[PDB]
Amino acid sequence: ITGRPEWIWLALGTALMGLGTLYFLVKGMGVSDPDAKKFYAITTLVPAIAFTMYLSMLLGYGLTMVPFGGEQNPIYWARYADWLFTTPLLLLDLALLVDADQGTILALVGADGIMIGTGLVGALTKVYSYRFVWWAISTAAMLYILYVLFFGFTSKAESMRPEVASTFKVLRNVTVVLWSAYPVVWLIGSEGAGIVPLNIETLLFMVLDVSAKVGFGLILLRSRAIFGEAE
Amino acid sequence: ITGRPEWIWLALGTALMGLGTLYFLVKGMGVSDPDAKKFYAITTLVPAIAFTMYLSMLLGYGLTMVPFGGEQNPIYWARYADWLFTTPLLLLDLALLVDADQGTILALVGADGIMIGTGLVGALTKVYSYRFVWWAISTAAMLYILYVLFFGFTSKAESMRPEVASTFKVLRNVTVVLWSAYPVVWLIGSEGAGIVPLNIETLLFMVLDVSAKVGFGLILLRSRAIFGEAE
Amino acid sequence: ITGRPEWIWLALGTALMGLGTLYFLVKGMGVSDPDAKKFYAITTLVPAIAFTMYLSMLLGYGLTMVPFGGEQNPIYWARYADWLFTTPLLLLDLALLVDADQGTILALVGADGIMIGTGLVGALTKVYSYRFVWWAISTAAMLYILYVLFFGFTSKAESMRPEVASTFKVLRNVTVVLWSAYPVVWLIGSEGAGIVPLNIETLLFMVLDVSAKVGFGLILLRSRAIFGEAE
Ligand SMILES: CC(C)CCC[C@@H](C)CCC[C@@H](C)CCC[C@@H](C)CCOC[C@@H](CO)OCC[C@H](C)CCC[C@H](C)CCC[C@H](C)CCCC(C)C
Ligand SMILES: CC(C)CCC[C@@H](C)CCC[C@@H](C)CCC[C@@H](C)CCOC[C@@H](CO)OCC[C@H](C)CCC[C@H](C)CCC[C@H](C)CCCC(C)C
Ligand SMILES: CC(C)CCC[C@@H](C)CCC[C@@H](C)CCC[C@@H](C)CCOC[C@@H](CO)OCC[C@H](C)CCC[C@H](C)CCC[C@H](C)CCCC(C)C
Ligand SMILES: *C/C=C(C)/C=C/C=C(C)/C=C/C1=C(C)CCCC1(C)C
Ligand SMILES: *C/C=C(C)/C=C/C=C(C)/C=C/C1=C(C)CCCC1(C)C
Ligand SMILES: *C/C=C(C)/C=C/C=C(C)/C=C/C1=C(C)CCCC1(C)C
Ligand SMILES: CCCCCCCCCCCCCCC
Ligand SMILES: CCCCCCCCCCCCCCC
Ligand SMILES: CCCCCCCCCCCCCCC
Ligand SMILES: CCCCCCCCCCCCCCC
Ligand SMILES: CCCCCCCCCCCCCCC
Ligand SMILES: CCCCCCCCCCCCCCC
Ligand SMILES: CCCCCCCCCCCCCC
Ligand SMILES: CCCCCCCCCCCCCC
Ligand SMILES: CCCCCCCCCCCCC
Ligand SMILES: CCCCCCCCCCCCC
Ligand SMILES: CCCCCCCCCCCCC
Ligand SMILES: CCCCCCCCCCC
Ligand SMILES: CCCCCCCCCCC
Ligand SMILES: CCCCCCCCCCC
Ligand SMILES: CCCCCCCCCC
Ligand SMILES: CCCCCCCCCC
Ligand SMILES: CCCCCCCCCC
Ligand SMILES: CCCCCCCCC
Ligand SMILES: CCCCCCCCC
Ligand SMILES: CCCCCCCCC
Ligand SMILES: CCCCCCCC
Ligand SMILES: CCCCCCCC
Ligand SMILES: CCCCCCCC
Ligand SMILES: CCCCCCCC
Ligand SMILES: CCCCCCCC
Ligand SMILES: CCCCCCCC
Ligand SMILES: CCCCCCCC
Repeated sequence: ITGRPEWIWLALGTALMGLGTLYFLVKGMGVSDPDAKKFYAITTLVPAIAFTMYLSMLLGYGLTMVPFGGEQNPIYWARYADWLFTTPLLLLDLALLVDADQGTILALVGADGIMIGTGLVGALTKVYSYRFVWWAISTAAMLYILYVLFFGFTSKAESMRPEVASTFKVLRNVTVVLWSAYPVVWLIGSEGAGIVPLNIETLLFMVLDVSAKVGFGLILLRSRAIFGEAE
Repeated sequence: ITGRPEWIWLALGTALMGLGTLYFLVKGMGVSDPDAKKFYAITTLVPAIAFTMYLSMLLGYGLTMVPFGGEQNPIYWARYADWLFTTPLLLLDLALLVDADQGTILALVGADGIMIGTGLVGALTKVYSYRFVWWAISTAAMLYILYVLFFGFTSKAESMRPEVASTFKVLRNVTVVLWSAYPVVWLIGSEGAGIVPLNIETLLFMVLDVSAKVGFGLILLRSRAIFGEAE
Repeated sequence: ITGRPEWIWLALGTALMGLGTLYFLVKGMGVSDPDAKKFYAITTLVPAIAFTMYLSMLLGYGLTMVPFGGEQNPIYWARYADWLFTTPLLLLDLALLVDADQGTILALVGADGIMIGTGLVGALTKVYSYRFVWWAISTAAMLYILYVLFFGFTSKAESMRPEVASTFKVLRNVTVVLWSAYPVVWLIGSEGAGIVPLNIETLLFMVLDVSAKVGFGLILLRSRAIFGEAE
């Protein structure tokens, strides 16, 4: 484990995702509202999945070597197995908050799968220049997601209860800022141009992951928007 | 790229799926009917997924070598990753058109997963004679799907609006004819008996894919069956 | 095939899953109740999936070698591909029986995915002591599932029709007893401590699989709880 300088950030990430999972699990014990139960189930699964994948990276299972640039490059593939399941769950939290229609939910989840799937292909591609073709396709899929979150959901939240509109607006802004950083870290990190070393890259993804999952969840599950209007 | 004679058909397929995706995306911009939005989302995702997998084959990522018959045989595995997601989406288009019940939808999607999954196992199997055992199981799963589309959905469409009944009947006939060709191309192509060479096999799958996805989508999204009855 | 002593139990399992699939398929022909169709579709898919994965193990495709303990250990990875899809389908049978809320269904299916996913990682892990870390995480996920089936569903079934309450109680008890045996067989078998040899381990999993899928299905599909109350 300790033979890799980035191990400290993988261990911290593992701990923070595990602690986040347990807090949400305990906090959700005393909840019977069927609407609130939906948000607790979605939001608790997110850091639980991330916990297992951070642990796999810490123990060395989620790491492979990819030859490109005449070098064997360490690629943590477990990140994409994490994101494949956690990013659509996070979008479902937002879509259920605004009572989005089914067709829009399917478009979001499908574009998200394309985003993560093409990012994985780009991470494992051995022809250096082709890695950035996949990065560009994946980034186009992300821009579609961000467009929908702004010019489809925002207008839908305003016609909703005030507390669900204000909570959505906050979580929307958090998501757009944090998610946009991921393609940048990829491009300048060891998967892309190799400007930033792997140990610093790992620290950046850990800060982003914890903020986008645990921080996101703390804002959502403390809001009254997750409960139905009741007397 | 150009070192493979089949590259021209992979490049054409990539272009036609990309163009198809963009047309459906633009055409769906001016749509607010929640029913129509469902069909546009399903139908636009189909060629978008196929685009990415054709590109992976063009660039050489979606290709592996499988030893059988005393030879290293080029097997494009990316086809099955495509079909795993696009064939159930196409069946969902048909099932939603006739307002199929949930139990029937689950049976269709499950049989479809078995069809594609066993076809993938057959494509990667190293014992030559066993490849055709998997082909037979996969073909049995397809025949179940075709039976349901005829002796379960057809009777349901007649009790529906006339425009949804006539549109379903057309898309049903297109699907049964085109899908039935796939097991035949597999059997006589490089995955099976090896009668037809890979470059011709690739041309045939490209014609079938574009027809079953883009051609299918053009018929559906030009129909009024996708809109609810409104004044 | 016959070069492996466990082949006899893989062949028996294949036959019993295939026969089970055909019986459920025939029995479900004469069913039009939309509620009953749901249970028949879920319950017939379970042994059909298991059939294909037992066949892959029989023919040698679903087997790999994992080095640990200074030895190349035969690991049947196809079991986890089976369980990944069949265990959530079995939980869906139970959840639909008691009309569970959506949030609870998602929590069950998500915990089940974590259970199977971490068990697969543990089966393929090359550092011997780490294999049991994954076993423990997977077992914690199972205990969560069992808790929900007892202290969330049981109370919900009592407020239901008497026949659905008594049928659920029976299937609940069958599930908790049979599922609990799996982590024990893993721990003492070739994936874990290696006390029980592989051929005996394979026999035990076959008895458990057939009972948990075909036996489970025979109890459910003979009950009147799967039909709506009708005159
Ligand atoms: C509606 C939305 C959900 C739609 C989703 C969008 C999606 C279509 C976007 C594209 C996804 C696609 C790129 C997934 C590729 C997975 C692949 C990286 C797995 C590893 O295989 C890659 C190479 C080794 O580098 O295999 C070496 C050769 C091996 C012999 C490969 C044989 C196994 C194949 C991988 C079998 C295909 C399985 C499916 C891809 C499983 C789904 C994985 C997940 C990442 C989507
Ligand atoms: C309700 C419906 C959706 C049900 C679906 C029906 C489905 C059950 C039908 C059978 C599907 C099954 C054959 C999928 C097999 C995937 C497999 C080809 C992936 C590549 O692995 C094959 C060998 C190399 O040749 O791995 C070499 C050895 C490696 C060490 C393998 C270890 C990884 C395992 C593959 C882990 C299992 C992952 C799941 C199979 C992922 C789903 C893939 C998709 C193709 C279903
Ligand atoms: C809501 C719920 C459904 C959530 C589900 C819970 C889930 C997150 C729990 C953890 C699942 C995770 C451990 C799955 C790992 C699959 C992995 C074993 C496949 C084989 O790859 C392992 C190594 C060889 O040993 O690959 C060698 C290196 C290769 C180069 C690997 C590159 C391919 C990657 C495997 C791509 C990721 C694909 C996804 C993991 C596909 C889903 C598989 C299924 C088992 C979940
Ligand atoms: C909890 C994890 C989250 C919210 C991860 C989000 C990840 C992304 C938005 C990743 C995007 C990428 C691109 C847009 C292209 C480059 C490759 C990716 C996958 C890093
Ligand atoms: C857009 C792609 C489509 C509609 C693909 C359809 C593919 C099939 C219907 C494939 C069927 C197969 C068999 C029936 C057995 C032989 C292997 C397959 C997977 C080619
Ligand atoms: C039809 C198959 C069924 C119902 C299989 C159930 C399997 C389990 C409940 C497996 C549980 C495991 C653990 C709890 C940890 C050890 C590894 C597993 C996956 C065997
Ligand atoms: C979206 C965030 C990207 C900003 C990356 C900042 C990295 C600064 C760290 C110093 C770079 C290390 C280079 C010298 C080793
Ligand atoms: C009462 C609110 C705080 C509860 C404690 C939460 C502990 C989980 C770890 C959170 C750290 C990361 C927060 C986002 C920066
Ligand atoms: C379902 C369509 C299958 C028909 C295949 C027709 C192939 C004819 C092309 C000529 C065969 C090439 C053999 C000589 C190289
Ligand atoms: C107005 C209808 C035609 C629009 C142009 C569609 C261009 C997408 C490519 C379609 C070619 C394949 C059609 C099926 C044979
Ligand atoms: C949950 C069931 C686990 C019980 C396992 C009993 C196995 C007894 C078979 C004899 C053990 C073989 C050891 C000598 C070869
Ligand atoms: C009339 C009920 C029996 C029908 C025959 C079922 C045959 C399928 C194989 C069942 C054997 C396994 C039963 C569970 C132990
Ligand atoms: C194995 C991959 C299957 C999933 C394909 C994605 C489409 C799923 C459609 C689900 C239809 C709704 C069923 C109720
Ligand atoms: C990782 C594979 C999980 C999918 C298994 C297929 C069954 C899914 C059941 C979904 C139940 C409906 C939830 C609302
Ligand atoms: C185009 C939709 C408007 C909202 C999206 C904001 C774009 C942020 C740019 C992200 C940069 C990634 C490289
Ligand atoms: C048996 C259901 C009737 C409709 C299915 C038509 C069968 C077409 C044969 C396809 C040939 C594939 C080898
Ligand atoms: C803790 C929830 C109560 C019901 C679960 C029964 C636990 C059975 C123990 C299984 C042993 C697996 C190692
Ligand atoms: C080795 C660098 C080659 C540059 C390729 C950049 C491709 C980016 C595509 C974005 C449209
Ligand atoms: C090398 C050819 C061996 C023939 C096997 C055919 C199997 C087909 C099974 C269809 C029932
Ligand atoms: C080689 C045996 C090492 C023992 C590790 C046991 C780990 C079990 C963790 C359960 C909390
Ligand atoms: C609940 C605390 C979980 C912390 C265990 C993971 C941290 C790795 C320490 C080496
Ligand atoms: C929108 C046009 C997309 C065409 C790019 C793919 C074709 C491959 C050319 C080499
Ligand atoms: C319907 C009977 C299915 C039996 C075939 C599988 C058994 C393997 C025999 C070698
Ligand atoms: C993106 C930063 C999240 C901050 C988490 C703190 C929330 C406390 C209510
Ligand atoms: C299967 C052939 C499809 C033909 C596509 C043309 C549709 C234009 C309305
Ligand atoms: C767990 C044992 C199941 C027994 C199956 C027999 C059911 C006949 C109704
Ligand atoms: C009005 C809410 C502002 C939230 C933005 C937070 C950016 C990290
Ligand atoms: C909408 C604000 C985008 C912020 C992008 C930050 C990328 C590091
Ligand atoms: C009555 C519609 C006929 C459609 C069949 C088209 C076959 C390619
Ligand atoms: C229902 C007509 C089937 C046509 C099969 C064509 C196979 C090449
Ligand atoms: C295995 C075939 C079953 C025969 C019919 C059983 C009575 C519905
Ligand atoms: C009251 C029903 C008892 C069922 C338990 C069966 C254990 C195999
Ligand atoms: C609730 C009874 C548990 C039985 C466990 C059996 C494990 C072999």
